[PDB]
Amino acid sequence: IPGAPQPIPRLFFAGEHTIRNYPATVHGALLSGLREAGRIADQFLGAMYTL
Amino acid sequence: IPGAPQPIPRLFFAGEHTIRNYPATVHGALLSGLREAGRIADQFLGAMYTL
Amino acid sequence: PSGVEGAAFQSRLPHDRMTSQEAACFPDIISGPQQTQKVFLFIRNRTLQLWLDNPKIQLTFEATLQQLEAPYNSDTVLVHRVHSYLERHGLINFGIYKRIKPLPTKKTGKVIIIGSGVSGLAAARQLQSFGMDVTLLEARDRVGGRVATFRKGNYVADLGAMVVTGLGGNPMAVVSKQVNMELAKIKQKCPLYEANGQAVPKEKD
Amino acid sequence: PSGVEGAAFQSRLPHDRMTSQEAACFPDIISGPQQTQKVFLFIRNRTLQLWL
RNA sequence: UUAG
Ligand SMILES: Cc1cc2nc3c(=O)[nH]c(=O)nc-3n(C[C@H](O)[C@H](O)[C@H](O)COP(=O)(O)OP(=O)(O)OC[C@H]3O[C@@H](n4cnc5c(N)ncnc54)[C@H](O)[C@@H]3O)c2cc1C
Ligand SMILES: Cc1cc2nc3c(=O)[nH]c(=O)nc-3n(C[C@H](O)[C@H](O)[C@H](O)COP(=O)(O)OP(=O)(O)OC[C@H]3O[C@@H](n4cnc5c(N)ncnc54)[C@H](O)[C@@H]3O)c2cc1C
Repeated sequence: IPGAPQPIPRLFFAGEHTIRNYPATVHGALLSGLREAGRIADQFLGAMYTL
Repeated sequence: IPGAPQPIPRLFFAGEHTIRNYPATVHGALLSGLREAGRIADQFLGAMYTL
Repeated sequence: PSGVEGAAFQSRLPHDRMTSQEAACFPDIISGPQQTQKVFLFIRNRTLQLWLDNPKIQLTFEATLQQLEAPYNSDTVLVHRVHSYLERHGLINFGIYKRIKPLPTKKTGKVIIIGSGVSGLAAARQLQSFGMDVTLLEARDRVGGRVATFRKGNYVADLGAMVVTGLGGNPMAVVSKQVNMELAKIKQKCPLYEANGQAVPKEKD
Repeated sequence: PSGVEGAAFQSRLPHDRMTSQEAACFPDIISGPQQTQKVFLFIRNRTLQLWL
Protein backbone atom coordinates (compact mmCIF):
# COMPACT_ATOMS: atom_id res chain seq x y z
CA ILE A 1 0.00 0.00 0.00
CA PRO A 2 1.55 3.33 -1.06
CA GLY A 3 2.41 5.41 2.01
CA ALA A 4 2.21 2.62 4.56
CA PRO A 5 4.87 1.66 7.17
CA GLN A 6 7.01 -1.47 6.74
CA PRO A 7 8.76 -2.27 10.05
CA ILE A 8 9.09 -6.07 9.92
CA PRO A 9 11.27 -8.33 7.77
CA ARG A 10 10.17 -11.47 5.92
CA LEU A 11 13.17 -13.21 4.39
CA PHE A 12 15.86 -14.56 6.70
CA PHE A 13 19.14 -16.32 5.89
CA ALA A 14 21.01 -19.06 7.67
CA GLY A 15 23.53 -21.75 6.82
CA GLU A 16 27.27 -22.30 6.76
CA HIS A 17 27.90 -19.29 4.49
CA THR A 18 26.13 -16.81 6.80
CA ILE A 19 28.28 -17.04 9.93
CA ARG A 20 31.41 -14.88 10.00
CA ASN A 21 33.40 -16.55 12.77
CA TYR A 22 32.62 -20.21 11.99
CA PRO A 23 32.13 -20.57 8.23
CA ALA A 24 32.51 -23.80 6.23
CA THR A 25 31.65 -26.00 9.24
CA VAL A 26 28.81 -28.06 10.70
CA HIS A 27 28.94 -26.26 14.04
CA GLY A 28 28.81 -23.01 12.09
CA ALA A 29 25.68 -24.13 10.27
CA LEU A 30 24.27 -25.25 13.61
CA LEU A 31 24.90 -21.84 15.18
CA SER A 32 23.52 -19.90 12.22
CA GLY A 33 20.31 -21.87 12.69
CA LEU A 34 20.02 -20.96 16.36
CA ARG A 35 20.72 -17.32 15.53
CA GLU A 36 17.90 -16.82 13.04
CA ALA A 37 15.48 -18.85 15.14
CA GLY A 38 16.06 -16.33 17.89
CA ARG A 39 15.85 -13.34 15.57
CA ILE A 40 12.64 -14.56 13.94
CA ALA A 41 11.07 -15.25 17.33
CA ASP A 42 12.27 -11.87 18.60
CA GLN A 43 10.61 -10.12 15.70
CA PHE A 44 7.33 -12.06 15.51
CA LEU A 45 6.71 -13.17 19.11
CA GLY A 46 8.34 -10.10 20.64
CA ALA A 47 11.26 -10.07 23.06
CA MET A 48 9.85 -9.70 26.57
CA TYR A 49 13.29 -10.03 28.18
CA THR A 50 14.50 -6.65 26.86
CA LEU A 51 12.01 -4.48 28.78
CA ILE B 1 -6.44 -13.81 12.86
CA PRO B 2 -6.12 -16.80 15.23
CA GLY B 3 -2.52 -18.05 15.28
CA ALA B 4 -0.92 -14.99 13.71
CA PRO B 5 2.07 -12.99 15.06
CA GLN B 6 1.58 -9.54 16.64
CA PRO B 7 4.96 -7.79 16.93
CA ILE B 8 4.03 -4.11 16.63
CA PRO B 9 2.18 -1.78 19.02
CA ARG B 10 -0.63 0.63 18.13
CA LEU B 11 -1.52 2.76 21.14
CA PHE B 12 1.11 5.10 22.55
CA PHE B 13 0.95 7.44 25.55
CA ALA B 14 2.51 10.82 26.17
CA GLY B 15 1.85 13.85 28.32
CA GLU B 16 2.84 15.28 31.69
CA HIS B 17 1.67 12.17 33.59
CA THR B 18 3.85 9.76 31.56
CA ILE B 19 7.35 11.05 32.38
CA ARG B 20 8.91 9.76 35.60
CA ASN B 21 11.67 12.31 36.15
CA TYR B 22 9.81 15.48 35.09
CA PRO B 23 6.11 15.07 35.92
CA ALA B 24 3.61 17.90 36.43
CA THR B 25 5.57 20.30 34.19
CA VAL B 26 5.52 21.83 30.71
CA HIS B 27 9.07 20.72 29.94
CA GLY B 28 8.03 17.25 31.07
CA ALA B 29 5.11 17.24 28.66
CA LEU B 30 7.46 18.54 25.98
CA LEU B 31 9.94 15.71 26.58
CA SER B 32 7.26 13.01 26.70
CA GLY B 33 6.21 14.19 23.25
CA LEU B 34 9.71 13.87 21.83
CA ARG B 35 10.06 10.43 23.39
CA GLU B 36 7.02 8.83 21.77
CA ALA B 37 7.69 10.55 18.46
CA GLY B 38 11.01 8.75 18.44
CA ARG B 39 9.54 5.45 19.58
CA ILE B 40 6.75 5.55 17.01
CA ALA B 41 9.21 6.41 14.24
CA ASP B 42 11.57 3.69 15.46
CA GLN B 43 8.82 1.12 15.28
CA PHE B 44 7.15 2.14 12.00
CA LEU B 45 9.99 3.66 9.95
CA GLY B 46 12.65 1.39 11.43
CA ALA B 47 15.79 2.48 13.25
CA MET B 48 18.67 2.39 10.77
CA TYR B 49 21.14 3.82 13.29
CA THR B 50 21.13 0.66 15.45
CA LEU B 51 22.64 -1.69 12.86
CA PRO C 1 29.11 23.48 32.57
CA SER C 2 31.02 24.94 29.61
CA GLY C 3 32.12 23.70 26.19
CA VAL C 4 31.03 20.16 25.37
CA GLU C 5 30.67 19.17 29.03
CA GLY C 6 27.97 21.84 29.25
CA ALA C 7 26.18 20.76 26.09
CA ALA C 8 25.72 17.38 27.78
CA PHE C 9 24.50 19.05 30.97
CA GLN C 10 21.99 21.14 29.03
CA SER C 11 20.74 17.95 27.37
CA ARG C 12 20.38 16.25 30.77
CA LEU C 13 23.16 13.81 29.83
CA PRO C 14 26.31 12.64 31.65
CA HIS C 15 29.30 13.93 29.69
CA ASP C 16 31.69 11.09 30.58
CA ARG C 17 29.37 8.07 30.44
CA MET C 18 27.04 6.32 28.02
CA THR C 19 23.38 6.07 29.02
CA SER C 20 21.08 3.05 29.03
CA GLN C 21 19.36 4.45 25.94
CA GLU C 22 22.69 4.92 24.17
CA ALA C 23 23.83 1.41 25.09
CA ALA C 24 20.68 0.04 23.49
CA CYS C 25 21.33 1.72 20.14
CA PHE C 26 25.14 1.43 20.24
CA PRO C 27 25.71 -1.95 21.93
CA ASP C 28 28.79 -2.58 19.79
CA ILE C 29 30.54 0.42 21.33
CA ILE C 30 29.69 0.19 25.03
CA SER C 31 30.58 -3.52 25.23
CA GLY C 32 33.96 -2.75 23.68
CA PRO C 33 37.15 -0.83 24.57
CA GLN C 34 36.97 2.38 26.62
CA GLN C 35 38.89 4.31 23.98
CA THR C 36 36.03 3.95 21.49
CA GLN C 37 33.46 5.02 24.08
CA LYS C 38 35.36 8.28 24.55
CA VAL C 39 35.25 8.86 20.79
CA PHE C 40 31.50 8.29 20.85
CA LEU C 41 30.89 10.57 23.82
CA PHE C 42 32.87 13.41 22.24
CA ILE C 43 30.90 13.25 18.99
CA ARG C 44 27.67 13.10 20.98
CA ASN C 45 28.62 16.05 23.20
CA ARG C 46 30.02 17.98 20.25
CA THR C 47 26.93 17.50 18.08
CA LEU C 48 24.72 18.65 20.95
CA GLN C 49 26.91 21.74 21.33
CA LEU C 50 26.49 22.64 17.66
CA TRP C 51 22.72 22.35 17.85
CA LEU C 52 22.50 24.17 21.18
CA ASP C 53 24.72 27.03 20.00
CA ASN C 54 22.30 27.72 17.15
CA PRO C 55 18.91 25.99 17.63
CA LYS C 56 17.14 28.35 15.21
CA ILE C 57 18.12 26.18 12.24
CA GLN C 58 18.35 22.50 11.35
CA LEU C 59 21.66 20.78 12.12
CA THR C 60 22.29 18.43 9.20
CA PHE C 61 24.63 15.45 9.16
CA GLU C 62 26.88 17.16 6.63
CA ALA C 63 27.02 20.40 8.61
CA THR C 64 27.99 18.35 11.67
CA LEU C 65 30.87 16.54 10.00
CA GLN C 66 32.43 19.69 8.53
CA GLN C 67 32.30 21.40 11.93
CA LEU C 68 34.26 18.46 13.38
CA GLU C 69 38.05 18.27 13.61
CA ALA C 70 40.17 15.16 13.05
CA PRO C 71 40.50 12.36 13.97
CA TYR C 72 36.78 12.51 14.75
CA ASN C 73 35.55 13.66 11.34
CA SER C 74 37.27 10.60 9.83
CA ASP C 75 34.90 7.87 11.02
CA THR C 76 31.89 9.16 9.11
CA VAL C 77 29.49 6.27 9.72
CA LEU C 78 29.81 6.64 13.48
CA VAL C 79 29.05 10.35 13.19
CA HIS C 80 26.06 9.63 10.96
CA ARG C 81 24.80 7.05 13.48
CA VAL C 82 25.20 9.46 16.40
CA HIS C 83 23.51 12.28 14.49
CA SER C 84 20.46 10.21 13.54
CA TYR C 85 20.21 8.89 17.10
CA LEU C 86 20.08 12.40 18.54
CA GLU C 87 17.76 13.50 15.74
CA ARG C 88 15.38 10.62 16.35
CA HIS C 89 15.29 10.89 20.14
CA GLY C 90 14.74 14.63 19.94
CA LEU C 91 17.97 15.93 21.45
CA ILE C 92 18.79 17.90 18.30
CA ASN C 93 16.49 19.30 15.62
CA PHE C 94 13.46 19.64 17.89
CA GLY C 95 11.05 22.54 18.37
CA ILE C 96 10.76 25.31 15.78
CA TYR C 97 13.71 25.63 13.42
CA LYS C 98 14.21 26.63 9.79
CA ARG C 99 14.43 23.45 7.77
CA ILE C 100 17.39 22.87 5.45
CA LYS C 101 16.63 19.45 4.00
CA PRO C 102 12.99 20.02 3.03
CA LEU C 103 10.32 17.47 3.96
CA PRO C 104 9.60 14.66 1.49
CA THR C 105 6.32 15.24 -0.36
CA LYS C 106 5.70 11.51 -0.02
CA LYS C 107 4.80 10.56 3.54
CA THR C 108 4.96 7.23 5.36
CA GLY C 109 2.61 6.06 8.10
CA LYS C 110 -0.48 7.80 9.45
CA VAL C 111 -0.67 8.86 13.10
CA ILE C 112 -3.55 10.40 15.05
CA ILE C 113 -2.58 12.45 18.09
CA ILE C 114 -5.30 13.01 20.68
CA GLY C 115 -4.86 16.49 22.14
CA SER C 116 -2.85 19.53 21.06
CA GLY C 117 -1.27 20.44 24.37
CA VAL C 118 2.51 20.74 24.51
CA SER C 119 3.17 16.99 24.56
CA GLY C 120 0.92 16.42 21.56
CA LEU C 121 2.31 19.39 19.66
CA ALA C 122 5.91 18.37 20.31
CA ALA C 123 5.35 14.81 19.12
CA ALA C 124 3.52 16.02 16.01
CA ARG C 125 6.36 18.28 14.90
CA GLN C 126 8.83 15.45 15.40
CA LEU C 127 6.78 12.86 13.51
CA GLN C 128 6.20 15.36 10.72
CA SER C 129 9.98 15.86 10.54
CA PHE C 130 10.48 12.10 10.23
CA GLY C 131 8.17 12.03 7.21
CA MET C 132 4.99 10.73 8.81
CA ASP C 133 1.43 11.91 8.20
CA VAL C 134 0.22 13.46 11.45
CA THR C 135 -3.20 14.81 12.41
CA LEU C 136 -4.15 16.18 15.84
CA LEU C 137 -7.60 15.96 17.40
CA GLU C 138 -8.30 18.69 19.96
CA ALA C 139 -11.54 19.15 21.91
CA ARG C 140 -11.01 22.84 22.67
CA ASP C 141 -11.24 25.74 20.23
CA ARG C 142 -7.54 26.36 20.91
CA VAL C 143 -4.14 24.72 21.22
CA GLY C 144 -1.98 24.59 24.35
CA GLY C 145 -4.22 22.60 26.66
CA ARG C 146 -3.16 23.37 30.23
CA VAL C 147 -1.10 26.22 28.84
CA ALA C 148 -3.97 28.71 28.94
CA THR C 149 -3.25 32.43 28.57
CA PHE C 150 -5.91 35.06 29.25
CA ARG C 151 -5.70 38.06 26.91
CA LYS C 152 -7.62 41.32 26.75
CA GLY C 153 -6.04 44.29 25.03
CA ASN C 154 -2.35 44.04 25.82
CA TYR C 155 -3.07 42.64 29.28
CA VAL C 156 -1.93 39.05 29.77
CA ALA C 157 -2.57 36.51 32.53
CA ASP C 158 -1.70 32.82 32.61
CA LEU C 159 -4.47 30.68 34.09
CA GLY C 160 -2.37 27.59 33.40
CA ALA C 161 1.39 27.19 33.28
CA MET C 162 3.29 30.32 34.28
CA VAL C 163 6.70 29.42 35.69
CA VAL C 164 9.82 28.13 33.93
CA THR C 165 11.61 26.27 36.71
CA GLY C 166 15.21 27.01 35.72
CA LEU C 167 17.03 26.99 32.38
CA GLY C 168 19.92 24.73 33.37
CA GLY C 169 19.16 21.50 31.53
CA ASN C 170 15.72 22.67 30.42
CA PRO C 171 14.51 22.01 26.87
CA MET C 172 12.42 25.17 27.27
CA ALA C 173 15.75 26.99 27.15
CA VAL C 174 16.01 25.98 23.50
CA VAL C 175 12.37 26.81 22.81
CA SER C 176 12.81 30.29 24.29
CA LYS C 177 15.63 30.93 21.82
CA GLN C 178 13.31 29.87 18.99
CA VAL C 179 10.26 31.86 20.11
CA ASN C 180 9.24 35.41 21.05
CA MET C 181 9.56 34.40 24.71
CA GLU C 182 10.18 37.40 26.94
CA LEU C 183 11.30 35.68 30.13
CA ALA C 184 11.52 37.63 33.38
CA LYS C 185 13.23 36.74 36.66
CA ILE C 186 11.21 36.39 39.87
CA LYS C 187 12.19 38.54 42.85
CA GLN C 188 11.86 36.05 45.70
CA LYS C 189 10.93 38.92 48.03
CA CYS C 190 7.66 37.71 49.56
CA PRO C 191 6.06 39.62 52.46
CA LEU C 192 3.24 37.93 54.39
CA TYR C 193 0.15 39.51 55.94
CA GLU C 194 -1.91 37.97 58.72
CA ALA C 195 -5.71 37.83 58.44
CA ASN C 196 -5.97 41.14 60.29
CA GLY C 197 -3.85 42.75 57.59
CA GLN C 198 -0.67 43.61 59.48
CA ALA C 199 2.59 42.49 57.91
CA VAL C 200 4.51 39.62 59.50
CA PRO C 201 7.76 40.77 61.18
CA LYS C 202 10.93 39.74 59.32
CA GLU C 203 12.43 37.71 62.16
CA LYS C 204 9.33 35.54 62.51
CA ASP C 205 8.99 34.70 58.82
CA PRO D 1 38.27 -23.57 31.98
CA SER D 2 36.51 -25.00 35.04
CA GLY D 3 33.41 -24.13 37.06
CA VAL D 4 31.45 -21.16 35.75
CA GLU D 5 34.45 -19.68 33.94
CA GLY D 6 34.47 -22.84 31.83
CA ALA D 7 30.74 -22.79 31.13
CA ALA D 8 31.32 -19.39 29.53
CA PHE D 9 34.28 -20.73 27.56
CA GLN D 10 32.23 -23.68 26.30
CA SER D 11 29.54 -21.22 25.20
CA ARG D 12 32.14 -19.10 23.37
CA LEU D 13 31.55 -16.26 25.84
CA PRO D 14 33.91 -14.06 27.88
CA HIS D 15 33.35 -14.90 31.55
CA ASP D 16 34.22 -11.45 32.94
CA ARG D 17 32.64 -9.15 30.35
CA MET D 18 29.26 -8.47 28.77
CA THR D 19 28.98 -8.95 25.01
CA SER D 20 27.53 -6.63 22.38
CA GLN D 21 24.51 -8.91 22.14
CA GLU D 22 24.03 -8.85 25.91
CA ALA D 23 24.38 -5.06 26.03
CA ALA D 24 21.59 -4.80 23.47
CA CYS D 25 19.12 -6.81 25.56
CA PHE D 26 20.33 -5.59 28.97
CA PRO D 27 21.24 -1.93 28.31
CA ASP D 28 20.08 -0.95 31.80
CA ILE D 29 22.77 -3.12 33.37
CA ILE D 30 25.85 -2.47 31.22
CA SER D 31 25.41 1.31 31.33
CA GLY D 32 25.22 1.14 35.13
CA PRO D 33 27.50 0.23 38.06
CA GLN D 34 30.11 -2.53 37.71
CA GLN D 35 28.75 -4.35 40.76
CA THR D 36 25.49 -5.12 38.96
CA GLN D 37 27.33 -6.33 35.85
CA LYS D 38 29.15 -8.90 37.98
CA VAL D 39 25.80 -10.13 39.32
CA PHE D 40 24.55 -10.48 35.76
CA LEU D 41 27.64 -12.30 34.53
CA PHE D 42 27.50 -14.80 37.40
CA ILE D 43 23.86 -15.69 36.72
CA ARG D 44 24.64 -15.99 33.02
CA ASN D 45 27.70 -18.19 33.60
CA ARG D 46 25.90 -20.20 36.27
CA THR D 47 22.83 -20.86 34.13
CA LEU D 48 25.06 -22.01 31.27
CA GLN D 49 26.84 -24.36 33.67
CA LEU D 50 23.55 -25.95 34.76
CA TRP D 51 22.48 -26.56 31.17
CA LEU D 52 25.92 -27.78 30.09
C1' U E 1 -12.57 9.10 4.45
C1' U E 2 -15.28 4.25 0.82
C1' A E 3 -8.00 5.87 5.23
C1' G E 4 -3.69 5.08 1.86
C1 LIG F 1 32.89 -33.06 1.15
C2 LIG F 1 32.51 -32.14 2.30
C3 LIG F 1 33.22 -32.42 3.49
C4 LIG F 1 32.99 -31.67 4.63
N1 LIG F 1 33.75 -31.97 5.88
C5 LIG F 1 33.51 -31.17 7.11
C6 LIG F 1 34.27 -31.50 8.37
O1 LIG F 1 35.09 -32.44 8.35
N2 LIG F 1 34.04 -30.72 9.57
C7 LIG F 1 33.05 -29.60 9.55
O2 LIG F 1 32.85 -28.95 10.53
N3 LIG F 1 32.31 -29.30 8.30
C8 LIG F 1 32.54 -30.09 7.10
N4 LIG F 1 31.79 -29.78 5.87
C9 LIG F 1 30.82 -28.64 5.88
C10 LIG F 1 29.43 -29.05 6.43
O3 LIG F 1 29.07 -30.27 5.92
C11 LIG F 1 28.46 -28.00 5.97
O4 LIG F 1 29.01 -26.71 6.20
C12 LIG F 1 27.16 -28.09 6.71
O5 LIG F 1 26.68 -29.44 6.72
C13 LIG F 1 26.20 -27.19 5.97
O6 LIG F 1 25.00 -27.03 6.68
P1 LIG F 1 23.89 -26.05 5.92
O7 LIG F 1 22.50 -26.28 6.56
O8 LIG F 1 24.31 -24.62 6.03
O9 LIG F 1 23.90 -26.46 4.34
P2 LIG F 1 23.18 -27.82 3.72
O10 LIG F 1 23.58 -29.02 4.54
O11 LIG F 1 23.65 -28.00 2.27
O12 LIG F 1 21.53 -27.63 3.78
C14 LIG F 1 20.88 -27.01 2.66
C15 LIG F 1 19.64 -27.88 2.27
O13 LIG F 1 18.94 -27.24 1.37
C16 LIG F 1 18.64 -28.31 0.19
N5 LIG F 1 18.34 -27.59 -1.03
C17 LIG F 1 19.21 -27.11 -1.91
N6 LIG F 1 18.52 -26.52 -2.89
C18 LIG F 1 17.20 -26.64 -2.58
C19 LIG F 1 16.05 -26.21 -3.24
N7 LIG F 1 15.84 -25.48 -4.48
N8 LIG F 1 14.87 -26.46 -2.73
C20 LIG F 1 14.77 -27.14 -1.55
N9 LIG F 1 15.88 -27.56 -0.92
C21 LIG F 1 17.09 -27.30 -1.45
C22 LIG F 1 19.73 -29.02 0.12
O14 LIG F 1 19.46 -30.38 -0.49
C23 LIG F 1 20.12 -29.19 1.61
O15 LIG F 1 19.50 -30.27 2.14
C24 LIG F 1 32.05 -30.60 4.61
C25 LIG F 1 31.34 -30.33 3.43
C26 LIG F 1 31.58 -31.10 2.27
C27 LIG F 1 30.75 -30.68 1.07
C1 LIG G 1 -3.19 25.97 37.02
C2 LIG G 1 -2.03 25.19 36.41
C3 LIG G 1 -0.79 25.84 36.59
C4 LIG G 1 0.37 25.26 36.10
N1 LIG G 1 1.69 25.95 36.30
C5 LIG G 1 2.93 25.33 35.78
C6 LIG G 1 4.24 26.05 35.97
O1 LIG G 1 4.26 27.14 36.57
N2 LIG G 1 5.47 25.45 35.47
C7 LIG G 1 5.42 24.14 34.75
O2 LIG G 1 6.41 23.64 34.33
N3 LIG G 1 4.11 23.46 34.56
C8 LIG G 1 2.89 24.06 35.07
N4 LIG G 1 1.60 23.38 34.88
C9 LIG G 1 1.58 22.05 34.18
C10 LIG G 1 1.56 22.20 32.64
O3 LIG G 1 0.67 23.18 32.28
C11 LIG G 1 1.09 20.87 32.09
O4 LIG G 1 1.79 19.82 32.73
C12 LIG G 1 1.34 20.78 30.62
O5 LIG G 1 0.87 21.95 29.94
C13 LIG G 1 0.58 19.55 30.15
O6 LIG G 1 0.90 19.23 28.82
P1 LIG G 1 0.09 17.90 28.24
O7 LIG G 1 0.19 17.88 26.70
O8 LIG G 1 0.67 16.65 28.83
O9 LIG G 1 -1.45 18.02 28.75
P2 LIG G 1 -2.58 19.04 28.08
O10 LIG G 1 -2.00 20.42 27.94
O11 LIG G 1 -3.81 19.08 29.00
O12 LIG G 1 -3.00 18.47 26.57
C14 LIG G 1 -4.08 17.52 26.48
C15 LIG G 1 -5.03 17.99 25.33
O13 LIG G 1 -5.92 17.05 25.12
C16 LIG G 1 -7.35 17.80 25.08
N5 LIG G 1 -8.39 16.83 25.36
C17 LIG G 1 -8.82 16.43 26.56
N6 LIG G 1 -9.78 15.53 26.37
C18 LIG G 1 -9.95 15.37 25.03
C19 LIG G 1 -10.80 14.57 24.29
N7 LIG G 1 -11.83 13.61 24.66
N8 LIG G 1 -10.76 14.61 22.98
C20 LIG G 1 -9.88 15.44 22.35
N9 LIG G 1 -9.05 16.21 23.07
C21 LIG G 1 -9.10 16.17 24.42
C22 LIG G 1 -7.26 18.73 25.98
O14 LIG G 1 -8.23 19.86 25.72
C23 LIG G 1 -5.81 19.23 25.79
O15 LIG G 1 -5.78 20.20 24.84
C24 LIG G 1 0.32 24.00 35.42
C25 LIG G 1 -0.91 23.37 35.25
C26 LIG G 1 -2.09 23.97 35.75
C27 LIG G 1 -3.35 23.16 35.48
